Amino acid sequence: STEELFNEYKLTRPYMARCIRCAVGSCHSPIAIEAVKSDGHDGYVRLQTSSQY
Amino acid sequence: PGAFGDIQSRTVSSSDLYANTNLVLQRPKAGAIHVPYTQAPSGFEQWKK
Repeated sequence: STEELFNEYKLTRPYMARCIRCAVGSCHSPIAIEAVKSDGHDGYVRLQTSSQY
Repeated sequence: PGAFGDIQSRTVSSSDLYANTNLVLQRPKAGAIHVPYTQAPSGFEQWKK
């Protein structure tokens, strides 16, 4: 499992980005969503965000 | 734009890409850091529809 994350995390530093809705108006959110892909079949979506997992 | 073949690649692993999607850039909102743009919706997904 640790072989998959030499670079995708260890040098990456999640950022804070503009969000249009943060429960009050516009926003600079830590979980800003960059893309939502839903081209699969059974409701599975891949979501790119400013957070890291 | 907005039709099948709006973007084309010679091979699935090829390094070339012809793109024609009517991409245009809009002015950023006041006091905001982002790149607004307007495009014709994907021709592949419309073709699948």
